Amino acid sequence: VPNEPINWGFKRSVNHQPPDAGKQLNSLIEKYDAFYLGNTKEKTIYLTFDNGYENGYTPKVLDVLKKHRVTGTFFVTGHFVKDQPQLIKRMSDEGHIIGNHSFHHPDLTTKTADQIQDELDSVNEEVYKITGKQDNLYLRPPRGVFSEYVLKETKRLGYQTVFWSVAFVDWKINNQKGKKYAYDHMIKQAHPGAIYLLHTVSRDNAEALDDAITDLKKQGYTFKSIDDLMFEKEM
Repeated sequence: VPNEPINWGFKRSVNHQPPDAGKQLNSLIEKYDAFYLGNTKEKTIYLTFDNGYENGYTPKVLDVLKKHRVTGTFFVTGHFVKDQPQLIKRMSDEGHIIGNHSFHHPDLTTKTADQIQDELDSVNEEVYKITGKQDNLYLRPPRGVFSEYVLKETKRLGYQTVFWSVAFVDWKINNQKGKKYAYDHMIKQAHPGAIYLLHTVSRDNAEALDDAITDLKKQGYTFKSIDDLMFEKEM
């Protein structure tokens, strides 16, 4: 209404400057409740993760975040929550934010309002069964696919749609390139206000992250959460 499919994408950050999705996406983003950047006026980075399934490394990622005292926002699917309740419980117990990546991870633009409501509510329902808690409502569309209609409808349901400004190929299981590949991207693409989208399924991703946080802090970056981002802009 319009329900024209749009893929979240952007020219990567260069020279450590925030990237720009274009005047077209920027407008849509403002029109509804959504963002891909935090406060670009300060040297801050916000870490987010997409979690659809487990490959053995999320516990180490949680250990790394705890070590650095950093808060992550984990966008989870129905499958992930049902397959890994203990990890879901650790995210909650250790101060992180659990975001909604939808139950079945469908292309939301192909779903009715009614369906969308169940796709999102069912994830919170299961998370609550596990934690007895419920975070502020954040949504990341599956495959980054959305439309004006999906934005309008999810806003009406109380969700803040969260995109990203830094992402790389750390989700290909048949070609896990190791620590350096991931670490170098996290350093090179860094910029003020950056919202990083990371996966936790690739070989050594936790170690790369540990090194990246260590060196990004050394550079003067501070890591804040998606809740901080929302509250701080509110003022």
